[PDB]
Amino acid sequence: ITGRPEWIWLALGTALMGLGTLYFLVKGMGVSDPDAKKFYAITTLVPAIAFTMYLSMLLGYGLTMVPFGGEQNPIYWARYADWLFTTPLLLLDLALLVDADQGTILALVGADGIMIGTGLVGALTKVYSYRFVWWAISTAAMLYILYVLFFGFTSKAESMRPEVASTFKVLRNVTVVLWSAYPVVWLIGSEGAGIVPLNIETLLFMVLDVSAKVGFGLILLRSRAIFGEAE
Amino acid sequence: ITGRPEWIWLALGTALMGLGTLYFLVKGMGVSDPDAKKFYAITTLVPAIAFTMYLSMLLGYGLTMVPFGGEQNPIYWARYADWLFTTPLLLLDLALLVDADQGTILALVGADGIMIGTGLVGALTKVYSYRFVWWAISTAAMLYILYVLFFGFTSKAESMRPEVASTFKVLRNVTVVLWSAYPVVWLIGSEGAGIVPLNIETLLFMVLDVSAKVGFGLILLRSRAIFGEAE
Amino acid sequence: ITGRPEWIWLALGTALMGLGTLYFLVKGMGVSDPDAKKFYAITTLVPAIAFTMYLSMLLGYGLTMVPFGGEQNPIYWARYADWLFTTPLLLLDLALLVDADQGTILALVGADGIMIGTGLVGALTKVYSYRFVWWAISTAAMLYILYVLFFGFTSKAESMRPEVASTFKVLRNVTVVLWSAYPVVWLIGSEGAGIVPLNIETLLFMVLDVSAKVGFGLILLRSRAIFGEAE
Ligand SMILES: CC(C)CCC[C@@H](C)CCC[C@@H](C)CCC[C@@H](C)CCOC[C@@H](CO)OCC[C@H](C)CCC[C@H](C)CCC[C@H](C)CCCC(C)C
Ligand SMILES: CC(C)CCC[C@@H](C)CCC[C@@H](C)CCC[C@@H](C)CCOC[C@@H](CO)OCC[C@H](C)CCC[C@H](C)CCC[C@H](C)CCCC(C)C
Ligand SMILES: CC(C)CCC[C@@H](C)CCC[C@@H](C)CCC[C@@H](C)CCOC[C@@H](CO)OCC[C@H](C)CCC[C@H](C)CCC[C@H](C)CCCC(C)C
Ligand SMILES: *C/C=C(C)/C=C/C=C(C)/C=C/C1=C(C)CCCC1(C)C
Ligand SMILES: *C/C=C(C)/C=C/C=C(C)/C=C/C1=C(C)CCCC1(C)C
Ligand SMILES: *C/C=C(C)/C=C/C=C(C)/C=C/C1=C(C)CCCC1(C)C
Ligand SMILES: CCCCCCCCCCCCCCC
Ligand SMILES: CCCCCCCCCCCCCCC
Ligand SMILES: CCCCCCCCCCCCCCC
Ligand SMILES: CCCCCCCCCCCCCCC
Ligand SMILES: CCCCCCCCCCCCCCC
Ligand SMILES: CCCCCCCCCCCCCCC
Ligand SMILES: CCCCCCCCCCCCCC
Ligand SMILES: CCCCCCCCCCCCCC
Ligand SMILES: CCCCCCCCCCCCC
Ligand SMILES: CCCCCCCCCCCCC
Ligand SMILES: CCCCCCCCCCCCC
Ligand SMILES: CCCCCCCCCCC
Ligand SMILES: CCCCCCCCCCC
Ligand SMILES: CCCCCCCCCCC
Ligand SMILES: CCCCCCCCCC
Ligand SMILES: CCCCCCCCCC
Ligand SMILES: CCCCCCCCCC
Ligand SMILES: CCCCCCCCC
Ligand SMILES: CCCCCCCCC
Ligand SMILES: CCCCCCCCC
Ligand SMILES: CCCCCCCC
Ligand SMILES: CCCCCCCC
Ligand SMILES: CCCCCCCC
Ligand SMILES: CCCCCCCC
Ligand SMILES: CCCCCCCC
Ligand SMILES: CCCCCCCC
Ligand SMILES: CCCCCCCC
Repeated sequence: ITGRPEWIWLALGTALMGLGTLYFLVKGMGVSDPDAKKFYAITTLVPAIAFTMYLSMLLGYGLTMVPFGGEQNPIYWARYADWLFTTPLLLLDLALLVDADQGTILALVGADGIMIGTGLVGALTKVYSYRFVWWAISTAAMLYILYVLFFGFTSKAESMRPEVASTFKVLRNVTVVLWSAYPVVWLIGSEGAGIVPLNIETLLFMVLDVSAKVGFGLILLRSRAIFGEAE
Repeated sequence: ITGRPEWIWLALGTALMGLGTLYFLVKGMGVSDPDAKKFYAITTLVPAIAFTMYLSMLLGYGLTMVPFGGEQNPIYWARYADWLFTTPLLLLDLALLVDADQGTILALVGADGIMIGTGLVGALTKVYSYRFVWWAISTAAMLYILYVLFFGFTSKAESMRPEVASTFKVLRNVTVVLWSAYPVVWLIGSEGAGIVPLNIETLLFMVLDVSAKVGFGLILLRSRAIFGEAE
Repeated sequence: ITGRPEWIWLALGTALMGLGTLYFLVKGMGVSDPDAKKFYAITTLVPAIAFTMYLSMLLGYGLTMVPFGGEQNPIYWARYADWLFTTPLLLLDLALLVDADQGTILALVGADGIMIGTGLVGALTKVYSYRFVWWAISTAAMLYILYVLFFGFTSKAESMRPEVASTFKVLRNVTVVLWSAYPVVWLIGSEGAGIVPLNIETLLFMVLDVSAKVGFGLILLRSRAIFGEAE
């Protein structure tokens, strides 16, 4: 484990995702509202999945070597197995908050799968220049997601209860800022141009992951928007 | 790229799926009917997924070598990753058109997963004679799907609006004819008996894919069956 | 095939899953109740999936070698591909029986995915002591599932029709007893401590699989709880 300088950030990430999972699990014990139960189930699964994948990276299972640039490059593939399941769950939290229609939910989840799937292909591609073709396709899929979150959901939240509109607006802004950083870290990190070393890259993804999952969840599950209007 | 004679058909397929995706995306911009939005989302995702997998084959990522018959045989595995997601989406288009019940939808999607999954196992199997055992199981799963589309959905469409009944009947006939060709191309192509060479096999799958996805989508999204009855 | 002593139990399992699939398929022909169709579709898919994965193990495709303990250990990875899809389908049978809320269904299916996913990682892990870390995480996920089936569903079934309450109680008890045996067989078998040899381990999993899928299905599909109350 300790033979890799980035191990400290993988261990911290593992701990923070595990602690986040347990807090949400305990906090959700005393909840019977069927609407609130939906948000607790979605939001608790997110850091639980991330916990297992951070642990796999810490123990060395989620790491492979990819030859490109005449070098064997360490690629943590477990990140994409994490994101494949956690990013659509996070979008479902937002879509259920605004009572989005089914067709829009399917478009979001499908574009998200394309985003993560093409990012994985780009991470494992051995022809250096082709890695950035996949990065560009994946980034186009992300821009579609961000467009929908702004010019489809925002207008839908305003016609909703005030507390669900204000909570959505906050979580929307958090998501757009944090998610946009991921393609940048990829491009300048060891998967892309190799400007930033792997140990610093790992620290950046850990800060982003914890903020986008645990921080996101703390804002959502403390809001009254997750409960139905009741007397 | 150009070192493979089949590259021209992979490049054409990539272009036609990309163009198809963009047309459906633009055409769906001016749509607010929640029913129509469902069909546009399903139908636009189909060629978008196929685009990415054709590109992976063009660039050489979606290709592996499988030893059988005393030879290293080029097997494009990316086809099955495509079909795993696009064939159930196409069946969902048909099932939603006739307002199929949930139990029937689950049976269709499950049989479809078995069809594609066993076809993938057959494509990667190293014992030559066993490849055709998997082909037979996969073909049995397809025949179940075709039976349901005829002796379960057809009777349901007649009790529906006339425009949804006539549109379903057309898309049903297109699907049964085109899908039935796939097991035949597999059997006589490089995955099976090896009668037809890979470059011709690739041309045939490209014609079938574009027809079953883009051609299918053009018929559906030009129909009024996708809109609810409104004044 | 016959070069492996466990082949006899893989062949028996294949036959019993295939026969089970055909019986459920025939029995479900004469069913039009939309509620009953749901249970028949879920319950017939379970042994059909298991059939294909037992066949892959029989023919040698679903087997790999994992080095640990200074030895190349035969690991049947196809079991986890089976369980990944069949265990959530079995939980869906139970959840639909008691009309569970959506949030609870998602929590069950998500915990089940974590259970199977971490068990697969543990089966393929090359550092011997780490294999049991994954076993423990997977077992914690199972205990969560069992808790929900007892202290969330049981109370919900009592407020239901008497026949659905008594049928659920029976299937609940069958599930908790049979599922609990799996982590024990893993721990003492070739994936874990290696006390029980592989051929005996394979026999035990076959008895458990057939009972948990075909036996489970025979109890459910003979009950009147799967039909709506009708005159
Ligand atoms: C509606 C939305 C959900 C739609 C989703 C969008 C999606 C279509 C976007 C594209 C996804 C696609 C790129 C997934 C590729 C997975 C692949 C990286 C797995 C590893 O295989 C890659 C190479 C080794 O580098 O295999 C070496 C050769 C091996 C012999 C490969 C044989 C196994 C194949 C991988 C079998 C295909 C399985 C499916 C891809 C499983 C789904 C994985 C997940 C990442 C989507
Ligand atoms: C309700 C419906 C959706 C049900 C679906 C029906 C489905 C059950 C039908 C059978 C599907 C099954 C054959 C999928 C097999 C995937 C497999 C080809 C992936 C590549 O692995 C094959 C060998 C190399 O040749 O791995 C070499 C050895 C490696 C060490 C393998 C270890 C990884 C395992 C593959 C882990 C299992 C992952 C799941 C199979 C992922 C789903 C893939 C998709 C193709 C279903
Ligand atoms: C809501 C719920 C459904 C959530 C589900 C819970 C889930 C997150 C729990 C953890 C699942 C995770 C451990 C799955 C790992 C699959 C992995 C074993 C496949 C084989 O790859 C392992 C190594 C060889 O040993 O690959 C060698 C290196 C290769 C180069 C690997 C590159 C391919 C990657 C495997 C791509 C990721 C694909 C996804 C993991 C596909 C889903 C598989 C299924 C088992 C979940
Ligand atoms: C909890 C994890 C989250 C919210 C991860 C989000 C990840 C992304 C938005 C990743 C995007 C990428 C691109 C847009 C292209 C480059 C490759 C990716 C996958 C890093
Ligand atoms: C857009 C792609 C489509 C509609 C693909 C359809 C593919 C099939 C219907 C494939 C069927 C197969 C068999 C029936 C057995 C032989 C292997 C397959 C997977 C080619
Ligand atoms: C039809 C198959 C069924 C119902 C299989 C159930 C399997 C389990 C409940 C497996 C549980 C495991 C653990 C709890 C940890 C050890 C590894 C597993 C996956 C065997
Ligand atoms: C979206 C965030 C990207 C900003 C990356 C900042 C990295 C600064 C760290 C110093 C770079 C290390 C280079 C010298 C080793
Ligand atoms: C009462 C609110 C705080 C509860 C404690 C939460 C502990 C989980 C770890 C959170 C750290 C990361 C927060 C986002 C920066
Ligand atoms: C379902 C369509 C299958 C028909 C295949 C027709 C192939 C004819 C092309 C000529 C065969 C090439 C053999 C000589 C190289
Ligand atoms: C107005 C209808 C035609 C629009 C142009 C569609 C261009 C997408 C490519 C379609 C070619 C394949 C059609 C099926 C044979
Ligand atoms: C949950 C069931 C686990 C019980 C396992 C009993 C196995 C007894 C078979 C004899 C053990 C073989 C050891 C000598 C070869
Ligand atoms: C009339 C009920 C029996 C029908 C025959 C079922 C045959 C399928 C194989 C069942 C054997 C396994 C039963 C569970 C132990
Ligand atoms: C194995 C991959 C299957 C999933 C394909 C994605 C489409 C799923 C459609 C689900 C239809 C709704 C069923 C109720
Ligand atoms: C990782 C594979 C999980 C999918 C298994 C297929 C069954 C899914 C059941 C979904 C139940 C409906 C939830 C609302
Ligand atoms: C185009 C939709 C408007 C909202 C999206 C904001 C774009 C942020 C740019 C992200 C940069 C990634 C490289
Ligand atoms: C048996 C259901 C009737 C409709 C299915 C038509 C069968 C077409 C044969 C396809 C040939 C594939 C080898
Ligand atoms: C803790 C929830 C109560 C019901 C679960 C029964 C636990 C059975 C123990 C299984 C042993 C697996 C190692
Ligand atoms: C080795 C660098 C080659 C540059 C390729 C950049 C491709 C980016 C595509 C974005 C449209
Ligand atoms: C090398 C050819 C061996 C023939 C096997 C055919 C199997 C087909 C099974 C269809 C029932
Ligand atoms: C080689 C045996 C090492 C023992 C590790 C046991 C780990 C079990 C963790 C359960 C909390
Ligand atoms: C609940 C605390 C979980 C912390 C265990 C993971 C941290 C790795 C320490 C080496
Ligand atoms: C929108 C046009 C997309 C065409 C790019 C793919 C074709 C491959 C050319 C080499
Ligand atoms: C319907 C009977 C299915 C039996 C075939 C599988 C058994 C393997 C025999 C070698
Ligand atoms: C993106 C930063 C999240 C901050 C988490 C703190 C929330 C406390 C209510
Ligand atoms: C299967 C052939 C499809 C033909 C596509 C043309 C549709 C234009 C309305
Ligand atoms: C767990 C044992 C199941 C027994 C199956 C027999 C059911 C006949 C109704
Ligand atoms: C009005 C809410 C502002 C939230 C933005 C937070 C950016 C990290
Ligand atoms: C909408 C604000 C985008 C912020 C992008 C930050 C990328 C590091
Ligand atoms: C009555 C519609 C006929 C459609 C069949 C088209 C076959 C390619
Ligand atoms: C229902 C007509 C089937 C046509 C099969 C064509 C196979 C090449
Ligand atoms: C295995 C075939 C079953 C025969 C019919 C059983 C009575 C519905
Ligand atoms: C009251 C029903 C008892 C069922 C338990 C069966 C254990 C195999
Ligand atoms: C609730 C009874 C548990 C039985 C466990 C059996 C494990 C072999």
